[PDB]
Formats: sequence, C-alpha cells, structure tokens
Amino acid sequence: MHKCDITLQEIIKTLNSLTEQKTLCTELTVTDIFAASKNTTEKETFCRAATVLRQFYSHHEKDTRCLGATAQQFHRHKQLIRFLKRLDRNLWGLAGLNSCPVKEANQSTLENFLERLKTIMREKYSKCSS
Repeated sequence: MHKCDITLQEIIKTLNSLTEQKTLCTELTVTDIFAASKNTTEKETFCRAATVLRQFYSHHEKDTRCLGATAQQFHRHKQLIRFLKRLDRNLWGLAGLNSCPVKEANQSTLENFLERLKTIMREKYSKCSS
C-alpha cells in the first residue's frame, strides 16, 4: 500500500535530509561495506553498516574541526549527527542481526554512502507496498 515496514518510512525521511544538504563533514571517508558484503545478504551489509555509521556520528560529535567553519556549518553538522544516529537506530530493525566487526573495503565519502542506502530503502518502500 504505502508503508510495508514502518522503519522504512521514517528512515527514508531521515536519509533524505543528510544527503539533500551535504557539508564538508560528509567527506570524512568511511568504509564502503557495499564493496565487501557483496557475497552475503542485506542483513550483513547492514550488520557492518550499523557498526560503521554508529562510530561515525558517536566519535565526530565533538570533532569540532569541520563543524567550526564559521557558524552556519557548525549548526548544519550538528543536524547531520542527529540524523546519522536517528537512521542507525532504525537501521538495526531491517538488518535483523545485531553487530559485526568492520573490515574496510574501499572508502565512501558519507554523502555517497547515504545516497546508496537511501535508494535501497526506497526501492523496496514503493514496491513491497504498491
């Protein structure tokens, strides 16, 4: 119909934003798990995913280098962190498992990572439903 797994709907909006308005912080290249969990199921892509992202927002909250540009950026980066965690929390649901070690598999400039994640979510969102 228009909302299979509730998590999705919420996720979508959360992802949507972070990418919509990118900064100089979504370029803090992280692990591009997409190029490793290729030989597994989404669940796992997501197991490592969660781990990766979690660290990202949790560790950079007070990185106060990229969020200390002028004033506007400061405020914008803060929003990103919120959304990163917000999405991570929900993500877990879809994943199905809990957590996994992280084994770098090339790098992704956050903006990109998100873009892919978002697309995926959507693909299912508007298919499984109607």
